[PDB]
Amino acid sequence: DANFGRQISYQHAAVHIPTDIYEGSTIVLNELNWTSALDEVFKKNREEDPSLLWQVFGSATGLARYYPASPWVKIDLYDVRRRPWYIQGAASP
Amino acid sequence: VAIRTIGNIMIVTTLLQFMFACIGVQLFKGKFYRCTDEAKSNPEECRGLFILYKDGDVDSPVVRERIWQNSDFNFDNVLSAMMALFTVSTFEGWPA
Ligand SMILES: *[C@@H]1O[C@H](CO)[C@@H](O[C@@H]2O[C@H](CO)[C@@H](O[C@@H]3O[C@H](CO)[C@@H](O)[C@H](O)[C@H]3NC(C)=O)[C@H](O)[C@H]2NC(C)=O)[C@H](O)[C@H]1NC(C)=O
Repeated sequence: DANFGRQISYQHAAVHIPTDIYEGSTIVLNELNWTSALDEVFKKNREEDPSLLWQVFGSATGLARYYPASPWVKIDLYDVRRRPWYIQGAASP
Repeated sequence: VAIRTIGNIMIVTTLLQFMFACIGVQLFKGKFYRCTDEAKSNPEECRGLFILYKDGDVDSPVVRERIWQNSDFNFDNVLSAMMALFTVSTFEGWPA
């Protein structure tokens, strides 16, 4: 797709889980079930505005579910809870 | 002949070592388990992958699997306790 420097997919949303966080635990799986309803709004948002970039939900669990789905970028040390946009919204200055 | 006369001492030593093995079983039964990384304190969260820092340096990380491992010389049952106490009595690896 153009306006995207990589391969994407509007069919669903991708989930990023940090290496230190085990996928398939009770905390993650419960967080990974109710977040599946975010995909409907993800597609609805793009329908109104086709020129829309990444929409991401950074969970306090640790996993980030973003749309559209796209394969992730050595080892990966990415944690959504340390990103500047997550920290600025978690608390006031 | 020297072996035959000794046996009274061997019997007492074996009995005392068996009693000490039973006491060690009562004490450290299954308590010697540990995870591959010193951050998970139970098998329920000692699963998946984790980031290991080689030689303690923060700038050299590497991905490793974490396994809920058990000590080689444990006190899980009576025979294991007897073997561990024998290795201790030989003064080898007893500080560990
Ligand atoms: C969290 O996980 C739950 C377990 O998978 C999901 O619950 C399941 O959702 C299915 C999709 O609707 C349900 O299937 C149908 O549900 C309707 C609603 O009552 C009924 O017609 C039937 O139960 C069923 N239809 C069939 C089988 O033809 C499951 O019943 C339902 N429960 C299960 C599988 O135990 C949740 O949807 C999920 N949460 C989110 C936000 O996705």
